[PDB]
Amino acid sequence: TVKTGTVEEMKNCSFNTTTEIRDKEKKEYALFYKPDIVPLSETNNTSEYRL
Amino acid sequence: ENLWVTVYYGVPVWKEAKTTLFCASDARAYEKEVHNVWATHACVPTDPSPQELVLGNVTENFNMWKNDMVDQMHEDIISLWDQSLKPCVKLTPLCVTLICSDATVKTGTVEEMKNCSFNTTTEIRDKEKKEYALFYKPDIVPLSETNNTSEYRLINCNTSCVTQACPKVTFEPIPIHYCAPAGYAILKCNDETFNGTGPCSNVSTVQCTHGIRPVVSTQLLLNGSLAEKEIVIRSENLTNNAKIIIVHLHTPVEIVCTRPNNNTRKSVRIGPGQTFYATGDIIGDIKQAHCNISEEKWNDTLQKVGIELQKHFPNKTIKYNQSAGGDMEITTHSFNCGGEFFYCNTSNLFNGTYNGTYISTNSSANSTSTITLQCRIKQIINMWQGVGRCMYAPPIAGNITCRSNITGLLLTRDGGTNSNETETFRPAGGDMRDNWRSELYKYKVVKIEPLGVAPTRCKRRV
Amino acid sequence: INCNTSCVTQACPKVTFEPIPIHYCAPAGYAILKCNDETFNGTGPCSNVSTV
Amino acid sequence: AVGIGAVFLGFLGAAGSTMGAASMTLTVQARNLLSTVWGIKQLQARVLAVERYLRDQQLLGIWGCSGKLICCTNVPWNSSWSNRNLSEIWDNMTWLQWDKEISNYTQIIYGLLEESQNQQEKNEQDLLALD
Amino acid sequence: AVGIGAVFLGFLGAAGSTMGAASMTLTVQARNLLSTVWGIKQLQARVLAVERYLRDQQLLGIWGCSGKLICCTNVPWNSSWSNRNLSEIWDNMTWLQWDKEISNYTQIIYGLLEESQNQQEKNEQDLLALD
Ligand SMILES: *[C@@H]1O[C@H](CO)[C@@H](O[C@@H]2O[C@H](CO)[C@@H](O[C@@H]3O[C@H](CO)[C@@H](O)[C@H](O)[C@@H]3O)[C@H](O)[C@H]2NC(C)=O)[C@H](O)[C@H]1NC(C)=O
Ligand SMILES: *[C@@H]1O[C@H](CO)[C@@H](O[C@@H]2O[C@H](CO)[C@@H](O[C@@H]3O[C@H](CO)[C@@H](O)[C@H](O)[C@@H]3O)[C@H](O)[C@H]2NC(C)=O)[C@H](O)[C@H]1NC(C)=O
Ligand SMILES: *[C@@H]1O[C@H](CO)[C@@H](O[C@@H]2O[C@H](CO)[C@@H](O)[C@H](O)[C@H]2NC(C)=O)[C@H](O)[C@H]1NC(C)=O
Ligand SMILES: *[C@@H]1O[C@H](CO)[C@@H](O[C@@H]2O[C@H](CO)[C@@H](O)[C@H](O)[C@H]2NC(C)=O)[C@H](O)[C@H]1NC(C)=O
Ligand SMILES: *[C@@H]1O[C@H](CO)[C@@H](O[C@@H]2O[C@H](CO)[C@@H](O)[C@H](O)[C@H]2NC(C)=O)[C@H](O)[C@H]1NC(C)=O
Ligand SMILES: *[C@@H]1O[C@H](CO)[C@@H](O[C@@H]2O[C@H](CO)[C@@H](O)[C@H](O)[C@H]2NC(C)=O)[C@H](O)[C@H]1NC(C)=O
Ligand SMILES: *[C@@H]1O[C@H](CO)[C@@H](O[C@@H]2O[C@H](CO)[C@@H](O)[C@H](O)[C@H]2NC(C)=O)[C@H](O)[C@H]1NC(C)=O
Ligand SMILES: *[C@@H]1O[C@H](CO)[C@@H](O[C@@H]2O[C@H](CO)[C@@H](O)[C@H](O)[C@H]2NC(C)=O)[C@H](O)[C@H]1NC(C)=O
Ligand SMILES: *[C@@H]1O[C@H](CO)[C@@H](O)[C@H](O)[C@H]1NC(C)=O
Ligand SMILES: *[C@@H]1O[C@H](CO)[C@@H](O)[C@H](O)[C@H]1NC(C)=O
Ligand SMILES: *[C@@H]1O[C@H](CO)[C@@H](O)[C@H](O)[C@H]1NC(C)=O
Ligand SMILES: *[C@@H]1O[C@H](CO)[C@@H](O)[C@H](O)[C@H]1NC(C)=O
Ligand SMILES: *[C@@H]1O[C@H](CO)[C@@H](O)[C@H](O)[C@H]1NC(C)=O
Ligand SMILES: *[C@@H]1O[C@H](CO)[C@@H](O)[C@H](O)[C@H]1NC(C)=O
Ligand SMILES: *[C@@H]1O[C@H](CO)[C@@H](O)[C@H](O)[C@H]1NC(C)=O
Ligand SMILES: *[C@@H]1O[C@H](CO)[C@@H](O)[C@H](O)[C@H]1NC(C)=O
Ligand SMILES: *[C@@H]1O[C@H](CO)[C@@H](O)[C@H](O)[C@H]1NC(C)=O
Ligand SMILES: *[C@@H]1O[C@H](CO)[C@@H](O)[C@H](O)[C@H]1NC(C)=O
Ligand SMILES: *[C@@H]1O[C@H](CO)[C@@H](O)[C@H](O)[C@H]1NC(C)=O
Repeated sequence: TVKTGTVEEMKNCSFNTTTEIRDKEKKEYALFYKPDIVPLSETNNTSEYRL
Repeated sequence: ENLWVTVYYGVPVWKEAKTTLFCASDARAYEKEVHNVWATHACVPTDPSPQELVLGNVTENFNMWKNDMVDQMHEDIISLWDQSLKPCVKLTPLCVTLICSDATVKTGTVEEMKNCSFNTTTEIRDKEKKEYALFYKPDIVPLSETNNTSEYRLINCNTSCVTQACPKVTFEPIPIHYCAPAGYAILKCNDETFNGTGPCSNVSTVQCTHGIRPVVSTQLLLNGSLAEKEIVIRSENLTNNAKIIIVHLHTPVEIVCTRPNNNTRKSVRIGPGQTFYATGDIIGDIKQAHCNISEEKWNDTLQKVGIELQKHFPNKTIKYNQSAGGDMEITTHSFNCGGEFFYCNTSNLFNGTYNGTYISTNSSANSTSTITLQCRIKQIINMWQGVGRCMYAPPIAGNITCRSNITGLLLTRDGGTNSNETETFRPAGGDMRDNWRSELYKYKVVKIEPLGVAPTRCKRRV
Repeated sequence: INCNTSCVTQACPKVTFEPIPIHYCAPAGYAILKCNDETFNGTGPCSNVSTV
Repeated sequence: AVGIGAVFLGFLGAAGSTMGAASMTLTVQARNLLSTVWGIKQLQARVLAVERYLRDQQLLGIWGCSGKLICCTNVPWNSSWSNRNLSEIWDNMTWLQWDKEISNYTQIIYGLLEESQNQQEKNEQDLLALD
Repeated sequence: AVGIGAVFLGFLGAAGSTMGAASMTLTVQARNLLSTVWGIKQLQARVLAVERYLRDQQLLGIWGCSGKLICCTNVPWNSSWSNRNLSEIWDNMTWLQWDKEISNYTQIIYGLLEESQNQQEKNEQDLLALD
């Protein structure tokens, strides 16, 4: 989604990364083009994707 | 009678050009272990001979600040420093949140170090274990959003590259010889009154140069060459404020620095054999961390600086003030001894003036009076911009000392005005180029052009 | 066992260590001598000396 | 110009003397021209030192001379380059400042020498075919 | 000393024979001198092989000789080095053991040859300026 409407060719993907210190993980987000992300799953899990 | 053209081979003509040099060392430095020091694995043995050859007449124009050889040394030393850390690498933690408390010792406490409880990985990547080491206060930063005095982080990890030096190398300044390949020659200006540039006349020729010492140094220069007879003051613009002036002394002034006992270097292994060392406990008591300088030598040496400096100035005075603030890497004097790094404060050296009223201090009624300076010890070294200035130093075994023969000063003049007849000098740092430029100004390399043409009455028989 | 120290690396599944014979040649300016004396007892005067 | 004898100093041992005073000793003088990733610079110096030597040798070999020391030719000297007395230059000047005066017309001289060489070799062929 | 003809063996094909018996064949013999990080050693061998050749050529070129095979000069032989009969050495000995006897005075001979060369070239200049 975008501040003025939505977009169909990109996805907004919530992340799970490491901070600058190897003790903690933090929340983040970035946008990607649809053809560069594959739904790695054993079933129709539309909430689990992989680069 | 008539003239024709003859070509000659072997004509002594010199031209200016840029090229590279040969690294060489004495034979006793090649029977040691590899990379102890880098010369052993890096260079080729040579003979310090031949005999310096002085030329009949000749006129040459050297220039201290127009010489590629100095920058070449800078590139070589930076390049080899980066190459020395490639086969000796650590990538592991030492960045986990460090929980710390006031450092205590079996006999009391210490204020300059902290004892920090750790959270590391065992040799197996399945478990974490408890550990502790001690660190110097200036190398740890309290990374927190608030006043959380129990969450600290290793200063260096703000960026990266925490790598560790090998416990089998030493950075003793082994002297290096610079030779030139065939087709070139080295010229040495022997004029002791040489004032930086222009017609040298005692010009000798050399095939391979003298020793030079790759010492890393700041405002006060340690072992090095000596002047011939008296103090020499070099400079570029003088008028302009952004320049550095070189003071060559005919002293040397004795100086010694030291530190107290420490217990040992804890050997901690992280993951796949990545051994590292850290400062452990300290026995017995705890002291400084100081440097000593003889006063009476310092006094007259600093005064003699005045009598020669006043050669360029009419009736204006010399003053001395502290450096222009900043962090310790700028204001405090940094040097290396025995693998340790000290940062000292020089307040007790550069405070006073000279107005022409020279007073020789006599007699030597008490030579025990000396000057004493405070020092600090770091472990994260950020030496050179672009060399991977990210070395984590290890500690060493016990109390160590260092004796040095101080030969010259790097000063800069303050940009004062409003009837400034009390011109003051600040201690200033600079690139290592400037130190090596002070050592390498005597030498220049030129190209031989062995072919030449001249008129003559000779003619070829048909 | 190997992890006491390190370096657990793995060989490629497309290489072989068959002892392929190697020839030793010398660059110009040198020559190779071969002693053909089958009774040669380790050191000293060879006399059937060939050059290669 | 040969009284030194003990020459391990190369051309540089005669610098400053008159050009006439250096007409000899060119034997030992000329000899001095040839006697990790760090290996790359160590090697490069040796190869370029050779490349410099051979190109200088070509110049002598191209226009027909051997006996590298001194080579006289048949091209007349064009006085328009100097208009100066021979003895004044040959006895008062050393090689140093002489170079700085003739270094502008070197290319002109090289061209004429090459043309002269071709003229002579062909002339020999005609005189050879007579016998 | 030329009856082999089929020479692809270099100097080594004449070893053991008398020095007089090897006075020829030096043509083909001399020819044999020139005909990943691993590239570093592969390259270094080629460059040092050239460096060896040229320095040997300089020694011949310095004291004035061409026709590399055999070069006679005008320096008298000082008998104090050997005090031996010429024919005894020239017909009984091969090059091998001869080297091991004259290898102590090589530097002396090189010096004298250089001095002789300078003397002759200058002498030519005087006789040249007469015509
Ligand atoms: C080297 O030893 C000599 C001994 O003369 C020192 O002389 C003393 O230097 C101090 C500092 O320059 C002088 O005191 C000062 O006087 C000036 C005004 O003249 C004043 O503005 C300063 O605040 C200070 O009070 C002192 O009078 C002079 N004589 C003695 C015996 O103290 C010299 O200073 C020493 N080296 C240095 C760093 O100058
Ligand atoms: C470890 O610490 C001890 C204490 O600082 C240092 O021992 C001391 O060494 C200094 C320098 O040698 C001694 O001063 C001098 O001793 C020499 C010995 O011949 C004498 O010739 C001198 O004139 C002067 O007395 C100091 O007194 C000495 N103490 C002892 C117990 O000998 C030692 O240098 C330090 N370094 C190491 C690595 O041990
Ligand atoms: C992509 O998704 C993330 C996840 O929700 C969005 O990030 C949040 O945005 C909302 C509203 O803008 C904020 O209330 C949250 O604080 C944001 N989360 C974080 C961690 O900052 C983001 O807005 C989405 N962006 C787009 C372009 O779709
Ligand atoms: C630094 O702190 C650590 C953490 O407490 C101290 O280590 C403990 O020391 C006590 C007493 O010496 C022992 O009872 C514990 O067993 C130690 N812990 C471990 C994990 O061994 C350490 O003594 C402190 N050192 C200094 C110099 O302050
Ligand atoms: C990481 O780097 C930044 C700078 O690149 C440091 O941020 C500063 O912290 C110092 C004190 O440590 C302050 O004087 C500066 O004003 C801060 N910003 C700047 C511009 O440096 C930060 O300290 C570093 N340390 C971390 C984040 O661990
Ligand atoms: C070294 O000596 C030279 C002269 O040999 C000094 O050159 C000065 O250059 C400036 C440039 O405008 C002139 O205006 C001065 O007149 C020169 N000096 C004289 C007497 O003419 C040079 O400054 C001296 N170097 C230092 C810094 O001592
Ligand atoms: C790790 O290395 C140490 C030696 O570097 C090994 O320790 C020994 O174990 C063997 C049996 O495996 C014993 O014979 C030795 O007496 C022990 N010490 C020595 C001196 O080797 C240890 O086995 C290794 N294995 C680990 C720790 O995984
Ligand atoms: C190979 O033969 C040589 C002789 O050609 C042997 O040399 C012996 O060397 C020792 C050294 O003291 C002498 O004392 C012997 O007397 C030598 N042998 C004779 C007969 O003198 C050598 O040992 C033989 N090598 C082997 C190991 O067979
Ligand atoms: C994602 O990162 C966050 C950081 O809090 C971590 O807590 C979380 O478990 C990771 N995955 C999930 C489940 O959000
Ligand atoms: C300097 O030039 C003079 C000119 O006669 C010369 O005699 C002298 O030998 C030259 N230099 C030296 C020391 O030879
Ligand atoms: C520190 O390391 C220990 C090892 O037991 C681990 O249990 C712990 O959670 C890490 N941090 C804390 C909270 O101590
Ligand atoms: C030139 O330098 C040499 C170095 O020993 C010195 O001995 C000589 O005195 C200087 N020149 C003169 C004019 O003597
Ligand atoms: C100066 O020379 C000394 C004397 O051996 C050596 O101790 C010292 O390390 C050198 N100084 C420096 C900068 O280390
Ligand atoms: C620096 O020195 C040069 C030579 O004296 C002088 O021309 C120049 O004026 C000085 N600097 C400035 C900016 O004046
Ligand atoms: C250095 O500059 C400071 C600025 O206040 C001045 O106060 C001080 O006196 C100066 N000189 C000395 C003697 O420190
Ligand atoms: C340096 O030392 C002087 C004397 O201890 C002290 O006044 C000053 O605070 C110190 N710190 C700096 C960096 O100036
Ligand atoms: C400077 O020199 C004076 C001389 O009395 C000395 O009193 C003072 O300690 C030194 N340091 C400072 C702060 O000036
Ligand atoms: C310091 O100077 C003195 C003067 O005699 C010299 O003997 C000593 O070797 C020098 N020490 C060093 C280490 O340079
Ligand atoms: C020398 O070796 C060769 C190799 O074939 C051999 O044929 C010859 O017989 C040996 N020498 C003698 C004395 O025959």
